[PDB]
Amino acid sequence: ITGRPEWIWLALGTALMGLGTLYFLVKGMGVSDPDAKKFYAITTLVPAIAFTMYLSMLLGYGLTMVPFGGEQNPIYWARYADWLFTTPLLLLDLALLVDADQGTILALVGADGIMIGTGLVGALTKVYSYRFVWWAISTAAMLYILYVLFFGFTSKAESMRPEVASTFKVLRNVTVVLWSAYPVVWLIGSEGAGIVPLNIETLLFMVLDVSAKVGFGLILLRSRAIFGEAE
Amino acid sequence: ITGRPEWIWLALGTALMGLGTLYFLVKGMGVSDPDAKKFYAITTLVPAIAFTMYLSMLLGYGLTMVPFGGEQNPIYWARYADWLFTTPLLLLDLALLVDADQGTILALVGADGIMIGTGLVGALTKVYSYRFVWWAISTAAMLYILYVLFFGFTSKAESMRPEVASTFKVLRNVTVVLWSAYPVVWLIGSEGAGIVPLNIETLLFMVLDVSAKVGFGLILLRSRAIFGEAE
Amino acid sequence: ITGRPEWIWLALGTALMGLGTLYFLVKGMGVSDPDAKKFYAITTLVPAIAFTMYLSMLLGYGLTMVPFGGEQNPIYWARYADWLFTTPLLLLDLALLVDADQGTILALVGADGIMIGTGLVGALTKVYSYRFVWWAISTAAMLYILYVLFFGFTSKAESMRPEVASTFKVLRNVTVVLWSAYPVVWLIGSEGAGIVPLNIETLLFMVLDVSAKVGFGLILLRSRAIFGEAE
Ligand SMILES: CC(C)CCC[C@@H](C)CCC[C@@H](C)CCC[C@@H](C)CCOC[C@@H](CO)OCC[C@H](C)CCC[C@H](C)CCC[C@H](C)CCCC(C)C
Ligand SMILES: CC(C)CCC[C@@H](C)CCC[C@@H](C)CCC[C@@H](C)CCOC[C@@H](CO)OCC[C@H](C)CCC[C@H](C)CCC[C@H](C)CCCC(C)C
Ligand SMILES: CC(C)CCC[C@@H](C)CCC[C@@H](C)CCC[C@@H](C)CCOC[C@@H](CO)OCC[C@H](C)CCC[C@H](C)CCC[C@H](C)CCCC(C)C
Ligand SMILES: *C/C=C(C)/C=C/C=C(C)/C=C/C1=C(C)CCCC1(C)C
Ligand SMILES: *C/C=C(C)/C=C/C=C(C)/C=C/C1=C(C)CCCC1(C)C
Ligand SMILES: *C/C=C(C)/C=C/C=C(C)/C=C/C1=C(C)CCCC1(C)C
Ligand SMILES: CCCCCCCCCCCCCCC
Ligand SMILES: CCCCCCCCCCCCCCC
Ligand SMILES: CCCCCCCCCCCCCCC
Ligand SMILES: CCCCCCCCCCCCCCC
Ligand SMILES: CCCCCCCCCCCCCCC
Ligand SMILES: CCCCCCCCCCCCCCC
Ligand SMILES: CCCCCCCCCCCCCC
Ligand SMILES: CCCCCCCCCCCCCC
Ligand SMILES: CCCCCCCCCCCCC
Ligand SMILES: CCCCCCCCCCCCC
Ligand SMILES: CCCCCCCCCCCCC
Ligand SMILES: CCCCCCCCCCC
Ligand SMILES: CCCCCCCCCCC
Ligand SMILES: CCCCCCCCCCC
Ligand SMILES: CCCCCCCCCC
Ligand SMILES: CCCCCCCCCC
Ligand SMILES: CCCCCCCCCC
Ligand SMILES: CCCCCCCCC
Ligand SMILES: CCCCCCCCC
Ligand SMILES: CCCCCCCCC
Ligand SMILES: CCCCCCCC
Ligand SMILES: CCCCCCCC
Ligand SMILES: CCCCCCCC
Ligand SMILES: CCCCCCCC
Ligand SMILES: CCCCCCCC
Ligand SMILES: CCCCCCCC
Ligand SMILES: CCCCCCCC
Repeated sequence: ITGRPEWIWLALGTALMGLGTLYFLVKGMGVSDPDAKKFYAITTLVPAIAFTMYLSMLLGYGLTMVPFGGEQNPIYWARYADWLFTTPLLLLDLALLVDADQGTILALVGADGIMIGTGLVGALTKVYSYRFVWWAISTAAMLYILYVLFFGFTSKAESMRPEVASTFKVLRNVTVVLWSAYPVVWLIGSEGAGIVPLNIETLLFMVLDVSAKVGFGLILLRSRAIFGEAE
Repeated sequence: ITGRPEWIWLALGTALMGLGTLYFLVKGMGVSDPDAKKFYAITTLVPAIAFTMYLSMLLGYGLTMVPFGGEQNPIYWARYADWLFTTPLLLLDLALLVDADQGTILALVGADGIMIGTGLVGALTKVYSYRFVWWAISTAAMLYILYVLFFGFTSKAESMRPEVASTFKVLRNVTVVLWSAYPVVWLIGSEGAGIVPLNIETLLFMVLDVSAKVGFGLILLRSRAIFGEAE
Repeated sequence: ITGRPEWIWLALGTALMGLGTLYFLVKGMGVSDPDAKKFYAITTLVPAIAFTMYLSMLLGYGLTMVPFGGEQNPIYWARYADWLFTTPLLLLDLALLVDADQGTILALVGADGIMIGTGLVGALTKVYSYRFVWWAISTAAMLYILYVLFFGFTSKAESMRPEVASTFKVLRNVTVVLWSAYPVVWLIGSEGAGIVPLNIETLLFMVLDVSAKVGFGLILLRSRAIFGEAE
């Protein structure tokens, strides 16, 4: 484990995702509202999945070597197995908050799968220049997601209860800022141009992951928007 | 790229799926009917997924070598990753058109997963004679799907609006004819008996894919069956 | 095939899953109740999936070698591909029986995915002591599932029709007893401590699989709880 300088950030990430999972699990014990139960189930699964994948990276299972640039490059593939399941769950939290229609939910989840799937292909591609073709396709899929979150959901939240509109607006802004950083870290990190070393890259993804999952969840599950209007 | 004679058909397929995706995306911009939005989302995702997998084959990522018959045989595995997601989406288009019940939808999607999954196992199997055992199981799963589309959905469409009944009947006939060709191309192509060479096999799958996805989508999204009855 | 002593139990399992699939398929022909169709579709898919994965193990495709303990250990990875899809389908049978809320269904299916996913990682892990870390995480996920089936569903079934309450109680008890045996067989078998040899381990999993899928299905599909109350 300790033979890799980035191990400290993988261990911290593992701990923070595990602690986040347990807090949400305990906090959700005393909840019977069927609407609130939906948000607790979605939001608790997110850091639980991330916990297992951070642990796999810490123990060395989620790491492979990819030859490109005449070098064997360490690629943590477990990140994409994490994101494949956690990013659509996070979008479902937002879509259920605004009572989005089914067709829009399917478009979001499908574009998200394309985003993560093409990012994985780009991470494992051995022809250096082709890695950035996949990065560009994946980034186009992300821009579609961000467009929908702004010019489809925002207008839908305003016609909703005030507390669900204000909570959505906050979580929307958090998501757009944090998610946009991921393609940048990829491009300048060891998967892309190799400007930033792997140990610093790992620290950046850990800060982003914890903020986008645990921080996101703390804002959502403390809001009254997750409960139905009741007397 | 150009070192493979089949590259021209992979490049054409990539272009036609990309163009198809963009047309459906633009055409769906001016749509607010929640029913129509469902069909546009399903139908636009189909060629978008196929685009990415054709590109992976063009660039050489979606290709592996499988030893059988005393030879290293080029097997494009990316086809099955495509079909795993696009064939159930196409069946969902048909099932939603006739307002199929949930139990029937689950049976269709499950049989479809078995069809594609066993076809993938057959494509990667190293014992030559066993490849055709998997082909037979996969073909049995397809025949179940075709039976349901005829002796379960057809009777349901007649009790529906006339425009949804006539549109379903057309898309049903297109699907049964085109899908039935796939097991035949597999059997006589490089995955099976090896009668037809890979470059011709690739041309045939490209014609079938574009027809079953883009051609299918053009018929559906030009129909009024996708809109609810409104004044 | 016959070069492996466990082949006899893989062949028996294949036959019993295939026969089970055909019986459920025939029995479900004469069913039009939309509620009953749901249970028949879920319950017939379970042994059909298991059939294909037992066949892959029989023919040698679903087997790999994992080095640990200074030895190349035969690991049947196809079991986890089976369980990944069949265990959530079995939980869906139970959840639909008691009309569970959506949030609870998602929590069950998500915990089940974590259970199977971490068990697969543990089966393929090359550092011997780490294999049991994954076993423990997977077992914690199972205990969560069992808790929900007892202290969330049981109370919900009592407020239901008497026949659905008594049928659920029976299937609940069958599930908790049979599922609990799996982590024990893993721990003492070739994936874990290696006390029980592989051929005996394979026999035990076959008895458990057939009972948990075909036996489970025979109890459910003979009950009147799967039909709506009708005159
Ligand atoms: C509606 C939305 C959900 C739609 C989703 C969008 C999606 C279509 C976007 C594209 C996804 C696609 C790129 C997934 C590729 C997975 C692949 C990286 C797995 C590893 O295989 C890659 C190479 C080794 O580098 O295999 C070496 C050769 C091996 C012999 C490969 C044989 C196994 C194949 C991988 C079998 C295909 C399985 C499916 C891809 C499983 C789904 C994985 C997940 C990442 C989507
Ligand atoms: C309700 C419906 C959706 C049900 C679906 C029906 C489905 C059950 C039908 C059978 C599907 C099954 C054959 C999928 C097999 C995937 C497999 C080809 C992936 C590549 O692995 C094959 C060998 C190399 O040749 O791995 C070499 C050895 C490696 C060490 C393998 C270890 C990884 C395992 C593959 C882990 C299992 C992952 C799941 C199979 C992922 C789903 C893939 C998709 C193709 C279903
Ligand atoms: C809501 C719920 C459904 C959530 C589900 C819970 C889930 C997150 C729990 C953890 C699942 C995770 C451990 C799955 C790992 C699959 C992995 C074993 C496949 C084989 O790859 C392992 C190594 C060889 O040993 O690959 C060698 C290196 C290769 C180069 C690997 C590159 C391919 C990657 C495997 C791509 C990721 C694909 C996804 C993991 C596909 C889903 C598989 C299924 C088992 C979940
Ligand atoms: C909890 C994890 C989250 C919210 C991860 C989000 C990840 C992304 C938005 C990743 C995007 C990428 C691109 C847009 C292209 C480059 C490759 C990716 C996958 C890093
Ligand atoms: C857009 C792609 C489509 C509609 C693909 C359809 C593919 C099939 C219907 C494939 C069927 C197969 C068999 C029936 C057995 C032989 C292997 C397959 C997977 C080619
Ligand atoms: C039809 C198959 C069924 C119902 C299989 C159930 C399997 C389990 C409940 C497996 C549980 C495991 C653990 C709890 C940890 C050890 C590894 C597993 C996956 C065997
Ligand atoms: C979206 C965030 C990207 C900003 C990356 C900042 C990295 C600064 C760290 C110093 C770079 C290390 C280079 C010298 C080793
Ligand atoms: C009462 C609110 C705080 C509860 C404690 C939460 C502990 C989980 C770890 C959170 C750290 C990361 C927060 C986002 C920066
Ligand atoms: C379902 C369509 C299958 C028909 C295949 C027709 C192939 C004819 C092309 C000529 C065969 C090439 C053999 C000589 C190289
Ligand atoms: C107005 C209808 C035609 C629009 C142009 C569609 C261009 C997408 C490519 C379609 C070619 C394949 C059609 C099926 C044979
Ligand atoms: C949950 C069931 C686990 C019980 C396992 C009993 C196995 C007894 C078979 C004899 C053990 C073989 C050891 C000598 C070869
Ligand atoms: C009339 C009920 C029996 C029908 C025959 C079922 C045959 C399928 C194989 C069942 C054997 C396994 C039963 C569970 C132990
Ligand atoms: C194995 C991959 C299957 C999933 C394909 C994605 C489409 C799923 C459609 C689900 C239809 C709704 C069923 C109720
Ligand atoms: C990782 C594979 C999980 C999918 C298994 C297929 C069954 C899914 C059941 C979904 C139940 C409906 C939830 C609302
Ligand atoms: C185009 C939709 C408007 C909202 C999206 C904001 C774009 C942020 C740019 C992200 C940069 C990634 C490289
Ligand atoms: C048996 C259901 C009737 C409709 C299915 C038509 C069968 C077409 C044969 C396809 C040939 C594939 C080898
Ligand atoms: C803790 C929830 C109560 C019901 C679960 C029964 C636990 C059975 C123990 C299984 C042993 C697996 C190692
Ligand atoms: C080795 C660098 C080659 C540059 C390729 C950049 C491709 C980016 C595509 C974005 C449209
Ligand atoms: C090398 C050819 C061996 C023939 C096997 C055919 C199997 C087909 C099974 C269809 C029932
Ligand atoms: C080689 C045996 C090492 C023992 C590790 C046991 C780990 C079990 C963790 C359960 C909390
Ligand atoms: C609940 C605390 C979980 C912390 C265990 C993971 C941290 C790795 C320490 C080496
Ligand atoms: C929108 C046009 C997309 C065409 C790019 C793919 C074709 C491959 C050319 C080499
Ligand atoms: C319907 C009977 C299915 C039996 C075939 C599988 C058994 C393997 C025999 C070698
Ligand atoms: C993106 C930063 C999240 C901050 C988490 C703190 C929330 C406390 C209510
Ligand atoms: C299967 C052939 C499809 C033909 C596509 C043309 C549709 C234009 C309305
Ligand atoms: C767990 C044992 C199941 C027994 C199956 C027999 C059911 C006949 C109704
Ligand atoms: C009005 C809410 C502002 C939230 C933005 C937070 C950016 C990290
Ligand atoms: C909408 C604000 C985008 C912020 C992008 C930050 C990328 C590091
Ligand atoms: C009555 C519609 C006929 C459609 C069949 C088209 C076959 C390619
Ligand atoms: C229902 C007509 C089937 C046509 C099969 C064509 C196979 C090449
Ligand atoms: C295995 C075939 C079953 C025969 C019919 C059983 C009575 C519905
Ligand atoms: C009251 C029903 C008892 C069922 C338990 C069966 C254990 C195999
Ligand atoms: C609730 C009874 C548990 C039985 C466990 C059996 C494990 C072999």
